Amino acid sequence: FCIDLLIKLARTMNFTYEVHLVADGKFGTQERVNNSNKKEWNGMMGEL
Amino acid sequence: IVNIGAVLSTRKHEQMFREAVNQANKRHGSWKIQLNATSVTHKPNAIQMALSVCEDLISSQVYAILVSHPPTPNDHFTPTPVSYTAGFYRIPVLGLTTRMSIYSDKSIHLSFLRTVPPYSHQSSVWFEMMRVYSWNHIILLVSDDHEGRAAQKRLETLLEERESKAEKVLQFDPGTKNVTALLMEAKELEARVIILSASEDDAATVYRAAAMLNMTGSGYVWLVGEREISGNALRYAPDGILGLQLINGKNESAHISDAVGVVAQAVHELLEKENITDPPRGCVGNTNIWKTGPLFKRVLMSSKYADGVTGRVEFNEDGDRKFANYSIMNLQRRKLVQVGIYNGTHVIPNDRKIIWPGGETEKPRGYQMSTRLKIVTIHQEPFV
Amino acid sequence: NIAVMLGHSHDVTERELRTLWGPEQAAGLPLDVNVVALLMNRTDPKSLITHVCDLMSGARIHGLVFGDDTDQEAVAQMLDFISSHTFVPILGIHGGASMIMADKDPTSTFFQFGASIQQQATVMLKIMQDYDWHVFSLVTTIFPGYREFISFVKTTVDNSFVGWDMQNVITLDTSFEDAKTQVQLKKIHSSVILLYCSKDEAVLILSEARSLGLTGYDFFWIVPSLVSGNTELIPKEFPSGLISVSYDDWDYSLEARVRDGIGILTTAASSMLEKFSYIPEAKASCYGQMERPEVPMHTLHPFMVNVTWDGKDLSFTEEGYQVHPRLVVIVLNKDREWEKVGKWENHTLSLRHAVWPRYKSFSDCEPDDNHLSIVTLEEAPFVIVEDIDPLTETCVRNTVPCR
Amino acid sequence: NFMLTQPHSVSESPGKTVTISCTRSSGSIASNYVQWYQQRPGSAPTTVIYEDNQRPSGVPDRFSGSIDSSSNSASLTISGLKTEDEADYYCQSYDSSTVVFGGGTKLTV
Amino acid sequence: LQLQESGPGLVKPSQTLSLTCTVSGGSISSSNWWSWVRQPPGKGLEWIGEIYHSGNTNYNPSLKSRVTVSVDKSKNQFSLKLTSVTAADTAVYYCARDVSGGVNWFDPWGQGTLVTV
Repeated sequence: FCIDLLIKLARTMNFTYEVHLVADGKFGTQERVNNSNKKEWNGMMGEL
Repeated sequence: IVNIGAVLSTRKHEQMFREAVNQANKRHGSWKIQLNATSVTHKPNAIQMALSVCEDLISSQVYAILVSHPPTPNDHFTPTPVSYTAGFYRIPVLGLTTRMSIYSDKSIHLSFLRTVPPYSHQSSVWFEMMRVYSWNHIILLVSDDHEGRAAQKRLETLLEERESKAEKVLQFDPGTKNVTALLMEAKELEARVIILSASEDDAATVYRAAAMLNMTGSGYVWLVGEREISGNALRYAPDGILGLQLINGKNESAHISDAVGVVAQAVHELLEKENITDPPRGCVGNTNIWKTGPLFKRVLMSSKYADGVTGRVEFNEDGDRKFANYSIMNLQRRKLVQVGIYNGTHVIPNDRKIIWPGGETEKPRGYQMSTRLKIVTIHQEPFV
Repeated sequence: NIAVMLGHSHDVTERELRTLWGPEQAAGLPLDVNVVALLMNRTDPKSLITHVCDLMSGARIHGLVFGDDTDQEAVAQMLDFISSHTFVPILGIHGGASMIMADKDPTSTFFQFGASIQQQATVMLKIMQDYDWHVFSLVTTIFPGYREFISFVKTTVDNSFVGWDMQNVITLDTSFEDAKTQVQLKKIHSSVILLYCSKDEAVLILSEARSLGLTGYDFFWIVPSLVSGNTELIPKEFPSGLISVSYDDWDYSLEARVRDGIGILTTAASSMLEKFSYIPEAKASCYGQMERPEVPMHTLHPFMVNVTWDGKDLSFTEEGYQVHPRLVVIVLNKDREWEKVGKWENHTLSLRHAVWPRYKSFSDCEPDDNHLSIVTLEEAPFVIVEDIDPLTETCVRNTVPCR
Repeated sequence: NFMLTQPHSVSESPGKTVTISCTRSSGSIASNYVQWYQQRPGSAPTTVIYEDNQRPSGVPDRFSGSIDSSSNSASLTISGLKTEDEADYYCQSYDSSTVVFGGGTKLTV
Repeated sequence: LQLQESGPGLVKPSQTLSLTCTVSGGSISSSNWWSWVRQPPGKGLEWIGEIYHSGNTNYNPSLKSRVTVSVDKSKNQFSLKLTSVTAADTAVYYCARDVSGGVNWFDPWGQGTLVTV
């Protein structure tokens, strides 16, 4: 589905996609980093 | 009677100060108020300078102190010993040709005034000039000291009022002779401005690195500070840089006259008040400031006298200056040529010409957008 | 090596009791350490310069551990400048050499025992959390560093697991009774206040806000150590119940402080001799001209950035900030005297009073009538007790705390 | 604005090394570049040294340039003197306001 | 590229000289610069000004109010108008343009013109 939508979008708007899959696999939620007390992103969301 | 000592550079400046104070005494009513001035030269050893200045000026029961940068090239040691020694009490010290950001933190120097724009007004005028060309994609390089950090903070808060973000900010460290990662990272972006606030020598190495990366030409405009196009930094530099500078920079006689005029006005205003004491003399036997110490500084902030040599010499809450004047200069095959005037939210370009750093004539728009994306997807059963 | 300098103006510790038995104790083999005594008059610029530069012509080597009793806030910067233009490591324990300053010369070797401004905010937030007050306000006037304080408190409240509510962060600077200040102060309606001022401004603000009614029986003003002052003189404007973190001045003083400083300096010297195996004197002359710019032979900053003595931890950071301060908490009693509730240990608050005793606001405030105690019994689905979670040691959303 | 000082004339044996010096009185000739032109009698001047480290295409390798950086002068060295080298040599420099040319010198064999 | 400078041939005292330096093999409109060089007889050399087809020019601070140089891209020509020229202005005018590079360096040099006021 999403690949077809992206193909239609690239047809309508000029660019050149290069799809690469995420590394971790999790969608991405706020979580405390280890050995600290702060908050940082991760997963697919962290790669934005 | 009252006296107003000072610390000048040369004996000719001392004679000019004597003439200026004589002229000031000739002005106004001069009823029960006489101000005879005293001067002292500089010394190589800072310890000797501090000891001599305290034992000389403090023993004379002065009411103000004037400090100017000595004729020695570079460095900034001019006000620090005098400011620290006279900072024990609350006698105000007036700066003449000392433009540095370290003297803005009132916590460190609790008694220091001057009439010279600091390096933050460079960021303010950068914003003012950018508001009239409508690019709004600023990416800047900041040296990792106290000098560049102040500029970074000044530029950060000003853009927040307009609800805007300035690309990315890099830090290249001081005292280094090899930078390549920062320029490489800045190569791929959608921001054709190279706003830079270096410190003398670092400008040479950053310019060499930029030249070796073939980024100067057909776009990629540059913006720099006053100190980045002076001296050795000028030799290795590409054309088209908007090397903004300051008007009446290396001029002190006019500044001396303005300072003595505003000091006389403040003294006359303060004289009509309640009981007033005198600063202690001796540098040894007194460890207490006089009661109305900060009162003189406070009344000196609210002293306006727009008749000395130049426009409104107004002191803001920080105490640096207000309503300054600049002169936007642009390098054009060497022999810098004036291109525009600035007077505060009223940047008025001249009608000489403009040569952007590509030999073109139209204003280069700062955006490319790269026409390329890096879509990232997550595996799912019925979607991907 | 080393030196000891005192003021003796208000402290009777003098002669030889506080000038002998340095870092010998039972140490293995740090060095052969001697101690030279000194006792100066009232701190003056010329006298300070002359005395320090005279001590330079002599042992010096590791500098002095000067401490004073004056309340002036200008000694620290001048001493930092002196240490900057004469490469001798120097310390500070008492009085003048305790008002920590943020900006300093990069080559300055000057260190202070007192805590900085950023740690005070953390301690204040900790004590505020420990009493379940949460929703607060941040009325602050104009003073250097206030932007840093606001940014730090925002950063701390953001990345937190408990969740604090904050509204009406006032930054009022327009006279003190001209229209805008009145409405800006009237905007506040929650009950706990954090204010950051400079003594006189705080007094004026409290006096003005007393008439408006913000200091009744159910308000808890909180203020950093900058307004606590010298803990001896109190104007007739501070209401009782004025929790304010301040540096310790009653638990331990003088002898322990100088012993710890001498031990720190000796351990730093031992660490320097461990690798470089030489401790060179840097001072050349009190006066003269055309001196060497800098001596990079010895760098004590990375060598003493990790040092412990007598079991306890006394380590510094990138700045002259002690890692583990001995901060305490004080509160204005009903007899106009600072008490000693709480004591900031290693990391826990470890206070004394279980519940807030609800001090009396003033000499004319109305008696409390909206505060009452309730007795319950834990049984049946009507009310059931529980235990606090280990992490985020409170109760999460709705359950009221019952002791 | 400033001036450049050059000697009137020099003479040396052929096949030897001849050093000519161009001095800048004002400021310091250490940052901005300088160039060394040669003009034949009755002919248009020809550049000989540029950037004080490189030579034009086809230029002889005998000519060399150096910067004193101590006495505030630029030195040009010619090796293997020949009769065909009899011409006038000028030092040219540029500043932040204008550009200037040296007085010039002529060598005789 | 080659340069050929031709003057009006009038060297009468108290007049205005206006020569033209044609360029063969080069384009007047470019990113480079073109400048005029003056040489008095039996003396040193001096620079009188530089031209640019894109606008502003910088002649000199000594004679800022007596020299005006103009260009014409249609005829590939650039000419100067030295007004109120004294009889002692007898010199030789050469047209060497510039090198782009990073510093100014005249290459090549034109054959020049001879004027004897």
